[PDB]
Amino acid sequence: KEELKVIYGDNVDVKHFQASPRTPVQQLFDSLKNAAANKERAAKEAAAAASPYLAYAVTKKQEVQADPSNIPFDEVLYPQLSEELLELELSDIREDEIALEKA
Amino acid sequence: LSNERYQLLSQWPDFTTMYGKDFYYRAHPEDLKKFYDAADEYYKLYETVTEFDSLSALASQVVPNYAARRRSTVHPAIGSTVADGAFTNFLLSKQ
Amino acid sequence: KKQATENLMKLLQAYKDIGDAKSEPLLKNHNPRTFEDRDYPVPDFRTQNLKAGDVPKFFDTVISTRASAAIASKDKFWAGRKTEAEAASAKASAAFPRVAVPEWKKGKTVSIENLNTVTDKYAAALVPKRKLALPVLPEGVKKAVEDFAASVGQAKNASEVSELLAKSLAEKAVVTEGGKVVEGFSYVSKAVAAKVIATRRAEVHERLLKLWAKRLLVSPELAIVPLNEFDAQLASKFEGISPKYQELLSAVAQGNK
Repeated sequence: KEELKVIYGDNVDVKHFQASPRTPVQQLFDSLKNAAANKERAAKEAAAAASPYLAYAVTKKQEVQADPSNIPFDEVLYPQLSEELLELELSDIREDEIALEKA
Repeated sequence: LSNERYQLLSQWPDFTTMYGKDFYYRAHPEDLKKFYDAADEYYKLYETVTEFDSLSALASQVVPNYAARRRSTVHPAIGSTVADGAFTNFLLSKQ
Repeated sequence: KKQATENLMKLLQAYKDIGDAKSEPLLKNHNPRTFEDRDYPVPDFRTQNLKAGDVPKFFDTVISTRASAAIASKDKFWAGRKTEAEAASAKASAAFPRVAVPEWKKGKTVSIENLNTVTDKYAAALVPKRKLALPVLPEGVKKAVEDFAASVGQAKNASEVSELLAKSLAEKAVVTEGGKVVEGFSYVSKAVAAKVIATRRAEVHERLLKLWAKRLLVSPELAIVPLNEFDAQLASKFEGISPKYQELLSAVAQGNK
């Protein structure tokens, strides 16, 4: 909910994004839904920064954090870790099905 | 002197090149907790060595004791070598 | 403190080295299910002389003792791995990059053309080492395709053909490691993995509903002992079963008359 209220407001209905999480193209399409306000807010922050060092730090951190390719997907970074993260639930579902096949 | 301490916080190894989850799960849990504590410790040391607005009130703690040593009843520039040499002259003269 | 942090980095590199010497899964050695003995002799509760409410505590001590043994075997593995990596971290390289701080001399100053270079070295480590090349639609192609639709005359579905270009570029998004495109890389998303989890949960749940459907079509009196209260009734002998539901399950089973 904390990493989702940045986009979809505070009353966010977490059950829809827990039942079916956002596909990468939907993460991209709601990054770009809020890109103009991010650009205007970052320009307003780098104007009102205390020093030109902080102004350059604001614009650099935003122009890294505005490119939607830089969203770290754990499945692209660590594929055989996300596969074990999938098998971590598929294994206990298989244990339940093993008990039901024994019954 | 804070530059001399900053220069050896400048040769600290980059722990941020070992934050990824391939380093998370290969490592023993207590060693990873020690590693994250070491990173937090470096951020503490670097945040306090670059507090250069503290050096003025640090210099104001060396000023009063030194300035009271120079309000000497003999001389502002007197020391132990000149006073011992003058005791050598005084004692080895005719009383 | 610098030497201890460098020894910790040599230790983490040795952990990754001797964990990828064995090519093992990442989560496997942190999962204490894999250190659990599933060929355990499984103590039968009918020999252990239990009264009515004494069987779930027996089940809890058996489960907790097997979980404690699994966690202790996991800890024994990690102590062995720590010894194997502390003995091979001493024979290592220790050629790490240094933390990017601004270069400040002894009596001189520091310039903004170097502080900016240091923040560039910071934000160049925010980009991931392998990333989806998710294409944002450039404006020069967006206006071009909108006017190309306007010359056909369908300029009021130019928004839909624009989002169709962006969606067709986003759905075939390829990955890049260092800007060089990775040849032959397939990734399973999080929405795909959660759909797989949801279908697997739904089919195992319909197997549970089928199980209890058969059991309540044959003997529907079983719906009067609740599921949490069932294990509290057992004992080691059959006559030691608590008589709370014996009379009720006997008299409900004889039908509605």
